[PDB]
Amino acid sequence: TTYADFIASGRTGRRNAIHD
Amino acid sequence: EQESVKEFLAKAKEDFLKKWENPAQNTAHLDQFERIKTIGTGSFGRVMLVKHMETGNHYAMKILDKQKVVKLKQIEHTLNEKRILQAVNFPFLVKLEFSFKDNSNLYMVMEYVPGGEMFSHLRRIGRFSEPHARFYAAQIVLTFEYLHSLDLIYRDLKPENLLIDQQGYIKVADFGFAKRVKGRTWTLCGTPEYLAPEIILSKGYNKAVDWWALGVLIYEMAAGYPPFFADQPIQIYEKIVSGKVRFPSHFSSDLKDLLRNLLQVDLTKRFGNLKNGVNDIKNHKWFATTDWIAIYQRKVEAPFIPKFKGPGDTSNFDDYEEEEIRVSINEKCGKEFSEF
Ligand SMILES: Cc1cncc2cccc(S(=O)(=O)N3CCCNC[C@@H]3C)c12
Repeated sequence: TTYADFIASGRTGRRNAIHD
Repeated sequence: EQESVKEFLAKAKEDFLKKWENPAQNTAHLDQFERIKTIGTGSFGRVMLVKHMETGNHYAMKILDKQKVVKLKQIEHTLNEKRILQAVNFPFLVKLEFSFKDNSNLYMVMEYVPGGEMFSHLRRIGRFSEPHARFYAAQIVLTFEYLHSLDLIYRDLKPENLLIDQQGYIKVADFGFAKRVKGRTWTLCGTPEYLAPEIILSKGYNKAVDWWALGVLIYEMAAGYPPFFADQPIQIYEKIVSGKVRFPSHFSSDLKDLLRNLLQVDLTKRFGNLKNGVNDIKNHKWFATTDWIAIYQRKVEAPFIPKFKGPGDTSNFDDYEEEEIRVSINEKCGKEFSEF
């Protein structure tokens, strides 16, 4: 399911902003 | 109704401008606060719970290493952060109480908001019901109306940046990429899952990217996961620019219709960016039950009230590895952060 893919992904914790 | 809005905001602009052109500056010092517990971390330094001793009030103080800001080329961004924040005033904007600097650090003592981060509640529970997310969405609709009207772009809306207070209401913390601009801006910034397509395609953009970021928030709140996700950023940007969004099955037809109009790639057909303005969102069928004046007034019953075992309680926040605040005997970066 789409949920299972998400909780098993590497972007489930706090997400950093980008800099450039 | 929409002339109360016109009038409310006009008065708010008189107010915000006085403070914009003459910012509050050096209204405290470090050794007036007891440092209790790191309650969160960002790229610039830590955020701590502190008690003001003369008064006994608790605040959250955000420390930023001046040298780390420079290296990160976030100097103009961090002057934006403070100047903007000291100058605004709205129920759903975390309050900047005091601000000051020393040889080593920038400090931003703000409203301590004890309920936790929308984020960690969203990840714990999984996902919010539509009524629940609507409550929050409404608070972000009214805040952006307030911000945009003062020429501000927020530019980093996410659950991580929304803090729930005692009454279950919201506080937009972190103003690190907010920016006062009339017309277009180009800095590549925000958080990847929330970037507008025009930001990715280096096109030059406006307040409408906050509106698209509203869509991602709502989707993420109601689905439990974001509309475009992957393990690496570059694969997220593929999925964003591609202009397709699958909705969960349990999503109501009205909610899917708001999101299709929010996460619209084409800027000329995206809600918030059209000639009716913010009202193509306020008068939308999904917010039909929503009483915007009662939301503003704090009169509605939040669907969730955070746990609160007393003043100075940090249980709705993680624990973090403690570290000394060190103040060099020499001044660093004084020319650059002069106006702070
Ligand atoms: C806990 C907290 C508690 N009270 C006020 C706050 C004001 C700003 C930031 C935080 S904070 O969460 O530590 N914080 C910054 C760290 C990175 N995460 C974003 C979030 C807004 C506060």
